[PDB]
Amino acid sequence: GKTRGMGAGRKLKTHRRNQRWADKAYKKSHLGNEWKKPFAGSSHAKGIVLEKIGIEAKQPNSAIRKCARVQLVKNGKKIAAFVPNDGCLNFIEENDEVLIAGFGRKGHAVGDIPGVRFKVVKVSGVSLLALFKEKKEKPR
Amino acid sequence: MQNEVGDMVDLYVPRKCSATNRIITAKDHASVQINIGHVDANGLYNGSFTTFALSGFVRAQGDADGSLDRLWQQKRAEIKQ
Amino acid sequence: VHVNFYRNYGKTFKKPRRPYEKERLDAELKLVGEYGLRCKRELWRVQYALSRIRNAARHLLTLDEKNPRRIFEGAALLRRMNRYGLLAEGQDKLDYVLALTAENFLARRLQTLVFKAGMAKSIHHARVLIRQRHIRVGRQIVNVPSFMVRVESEKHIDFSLTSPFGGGPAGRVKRKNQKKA
Amino acid sequence: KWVPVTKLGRLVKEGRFTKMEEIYLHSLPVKEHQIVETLCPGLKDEVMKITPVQKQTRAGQRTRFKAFVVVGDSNGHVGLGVKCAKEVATAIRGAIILAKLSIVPVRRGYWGNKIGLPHTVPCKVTGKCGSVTVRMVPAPRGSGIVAARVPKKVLQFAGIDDVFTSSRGSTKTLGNFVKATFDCLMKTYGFLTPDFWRETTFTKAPYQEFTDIL
Amino acid sequence: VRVSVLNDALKSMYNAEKRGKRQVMIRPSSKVIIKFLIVMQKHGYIGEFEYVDDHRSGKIVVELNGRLNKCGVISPRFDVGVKEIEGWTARLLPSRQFGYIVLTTSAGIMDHEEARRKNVGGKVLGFFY
Amino acid sequence: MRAKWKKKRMRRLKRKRRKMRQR
Amino acid sequence: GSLARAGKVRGQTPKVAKQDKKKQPRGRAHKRIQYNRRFVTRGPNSSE
RNA sequence: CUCCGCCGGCACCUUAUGAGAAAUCAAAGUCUUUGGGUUCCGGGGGGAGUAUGGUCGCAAGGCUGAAACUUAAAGGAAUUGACGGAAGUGGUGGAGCGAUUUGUCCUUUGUACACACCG
RNA sequence: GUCUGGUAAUUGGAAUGAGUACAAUCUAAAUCCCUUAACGAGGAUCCAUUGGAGGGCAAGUCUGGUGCCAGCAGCCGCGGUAAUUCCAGCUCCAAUAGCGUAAUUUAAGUUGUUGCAGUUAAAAAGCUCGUAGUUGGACCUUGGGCCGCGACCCCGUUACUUUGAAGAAAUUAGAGUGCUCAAAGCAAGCCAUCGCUCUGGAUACAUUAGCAUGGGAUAACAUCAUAGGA
Ligand SMILES: [K+]
Ligand SMILES: [K+]
Ligand SMILES: [Mg+2]
Ligand SMILES: [Mg+2]
Ligand SMILES: [Mg+2]
Ligand SMILES: [Mg+2]
Ligand SMILES: [Mg+2]
Ligand SMILES: [Mg+2]
Ligand SMILES: [Mg+2]
Ligand SMILES: [Mg+2]
Ligand SMILES: [Mg+2]
Repeated sequence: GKTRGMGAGRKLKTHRRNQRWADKAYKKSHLGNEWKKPFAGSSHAKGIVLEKIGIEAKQPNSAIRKCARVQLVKNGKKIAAFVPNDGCLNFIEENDEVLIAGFGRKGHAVGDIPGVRFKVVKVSGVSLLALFKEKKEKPR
Repeated sequence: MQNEVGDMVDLYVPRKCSATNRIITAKDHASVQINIGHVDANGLYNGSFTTFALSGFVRAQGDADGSLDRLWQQKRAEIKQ
Repeated sequence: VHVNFYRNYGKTFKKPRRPYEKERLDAELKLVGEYGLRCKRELWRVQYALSRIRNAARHLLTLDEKNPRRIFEGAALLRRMNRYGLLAEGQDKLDYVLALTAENFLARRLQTLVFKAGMAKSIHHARVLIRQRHIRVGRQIVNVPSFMVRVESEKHIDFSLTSPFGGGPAGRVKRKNQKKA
Repeated sequence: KWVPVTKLGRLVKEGRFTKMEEIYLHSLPVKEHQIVETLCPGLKDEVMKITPVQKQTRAGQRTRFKAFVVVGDSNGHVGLGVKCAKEVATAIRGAIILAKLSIVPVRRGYWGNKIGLPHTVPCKVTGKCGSVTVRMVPAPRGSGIVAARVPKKVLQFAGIDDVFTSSRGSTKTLGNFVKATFDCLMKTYGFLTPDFWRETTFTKAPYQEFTDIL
Repeated sequence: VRVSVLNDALKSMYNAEKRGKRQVMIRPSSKVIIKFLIVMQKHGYIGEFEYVDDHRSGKIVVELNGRLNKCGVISPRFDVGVKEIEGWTARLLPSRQFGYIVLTTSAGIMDHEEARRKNVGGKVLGFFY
Repeated sequence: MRAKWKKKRMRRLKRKRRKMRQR
Repeated sequence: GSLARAGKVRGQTPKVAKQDKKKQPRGRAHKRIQYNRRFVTRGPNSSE
């Protein structure tokens, strides 16, 4: 059983403190390892397109996901960022500013794309959605 | 349950087990109701009777026979039967 | 420091926890169509107000009938519910406040009462009439259709004196047409 | 049209009964659904879910369909039927009959002052089926049904306006979720409360009441 | 060891009532158990009970009338002010209409309603309904 | 792989790492 | 992998212009239309 | 030796009025009607009882014990079928939370297979 | 047939503010608002969007294109020629002047004090002793009546509880009050008043620790036959 005594407040508090480290979410929050991530705790980061690459999907699916290799500016960390919206790889060029965001699963890989948790959202200051919908044009 | 106006608000008032005082539910199909007839002098059956209802729980335990025999001793004493 | 930072403000509604439930969508649309609402947020804010009133009434019901706070705040709540026409005279208890629905609050809008008074042909015609500044409550013209009308102000809902439907001069459409003629 | 095969069915056909609570008083088993239709006319009917169950065979899989059906008059009577059949239409038809056959009384009470008509569960009540445990807490008038979709439907057909609920276990197993809620509603005329402390008068059972007819 | 004699008394009574027994023997006896039993009897949830003196910790033989759904202790005996009685009754009682929480107060051992009537707080012994 | 043999394999790599880093 | 086929299908898809249709009422009137359709008058988009 | 009791012990049989996901358990019961006391200890699956630090040991090793990263299951009980280099079709009613089962008396048995061992 | 409903870039007159603008008002000066001449709607182009339409989850097993590619997909999945899921058109759905996307709360009784687990799913130390810690059997002034819910009669502590004083304001809860409503604000109201309503500008909450009052059931500590008592 568990301790129930009126004078056992310290026992209960210390036990809860020690057991909270078993929870994955608690330990992810309070370990400090999220500051060693490429984004270092920020929702978005900017980076330089180093080279356009195509990485194969998982086993059941057969596709080339056509991501981008991005070197961040805040820390110089190289990441792979997915480019959604069919045809948007042609808006991506080497040595071009891009705003990266998370792939929506908090550093966990998403879908059939292995090892990618980052998507390109903005290129050269123009959103990829605007370029897909032809609402704006990429500056020369 | 009575309303503050003064009306009964329950659909019905269920029977209680005569031995364990437990409420006899509508789907308690192991429950029964025994009518013990009343006899006057010479052994003739009057046409009146006492009623006992036993829940399915007390019958399932097996104490139904002893419970019913004790209840009948008590009422027989009281009504001179 | 900026003094304007001390002015209070707050939210008037919440969104549903389940966005795509058929039954709730049908009920909300039925109420919206019945009362000519512009969106679901107008019904959601009425539900928010009803929620706060209901919470207050429930909290005083969970206190003794001699608790001086329940005597005082329940009297104030009953006064407020009788003032805006939400409760009858026989309904003079905190229990009846818990039974109020968003229908009761929507029935006290200036749009609903303008429609039911015969001034407008439909609930939507009532909404436009109020938003066109044709309606006054007492001497004050009200262009806000979510205006909650008190029982003492119900008999003073009337057409504006500056409005063409309330003894005023003709509107620009009519005047332009006669000038053309 | 209908030939009653039970003694209870005969009396219901003739009209010796007017309400289903006379059957409830004596805990009689109801085995003909025409009895419930005769005595509880305001019954609605809703199919909660259809589930495919597969029995592995030598040649592929034998698929049958399980239908869950809830009936009720929204005035203190609710019933749940589960029928599995080779055809969906007959699975639903069989479940409606079973749901009517399991129409049980539901006790309704007041959260606070007993003003107006009962609107909530009289007391805290719990039902369990499989790993699913369903708790129902009496709620103040106007609270509505604070429950998941599956128990909300059964509470609406039971005639309960206000109730707080909590559930634990795999409520994703809808058969258990609905059965646990129905068991919770059934165990509501069974909690002894001081208002039921008055001794039972033991009226005559309809079997002995109409032995002249039967 | 025996830590709470009240818990053993109430649990034995609960088990006997569930079993349909009409008499339950309580050992050991104590003033707190007789005081809890008096509250129980006053509210009509039990019948006669008899203290049997054995020149030791006593014995209590209680008549059961089938009106008990549950009786139990709360351990620890948490401090309950008059204002926290509402929260405790919501936690432990089936409804706001029935059920009793038993408190030990400097004014005596009493049910929560009687504690409200004298505005006296204390510690929770248990509950019955 | 059987858990006993996995443990034996891991004890062998550890012997090796120990005899390398320490010596 | 090969990046040459990026934009293949969207470039292949023939361009179909949008029909110039009447605007639907906006706001309270739109809710009036929806209320009428689903309360005073197969799914909403059944291919009948 | 025989019979009847009492206390204590290793156990066994039946039964559900109980509990349980069930297997099953007379405790694994007296739990959403949740509180007798107390110790240790778990928080999806791997990485991993691995690295490192510390400590004990002659050593073998023991005790304490991560992270990065990876993954959508892993796992438990039970059912039907299939397989074994194992043995010799409704209805209604009943049982089961249920898949199912009884009825229908190839069967029993094991299974980590279910595209079903050509696994 | 009549009665009553919904539909049409049909057909008609009404209505009006977005905008423009005399002016006044505003204002330190300006400006915005409020007010208001004149003007200002028919496809009232004075043109509403953001996301979706396999399931979760509301809405299509419509049409064309692509054909395990391009792509979508939070998850399960879709795409190999009949794609309800990609690219589009049409239609429909949700919210709506907003909506989509990328730490924390809820959901989570998946941290569990209330309130989770540990035979087989993750989890009882191999076993026992043992300090601290936590937890510890029962027992001691009760009845009784009277007056009248109080009372009457026959120089050990502490926890706990009760009451009181404090615990800034703002924030929160909440009384009053028609800023046109509302979010607000702390104003205001009065038949019109050389003034008045002393106008209002409440109240509640505020752990723990501290101070004080009553209570002693429960419990803790200290004693507890040199009482060697007085
Ligand atoms: K023995
Ligand atoms: K059968
Ligand atoms: Mg527990
Ligand atoms: Mg783990
Ligand atoms: Mg069957
Ligand atoms: Mg749908
Ligand atoms: Mg499409
Ligand atoms: Mg768990
Ligand atoms: Mg194992
Ligand atoms: Mg294990
Ligand atoms: Mg003691």
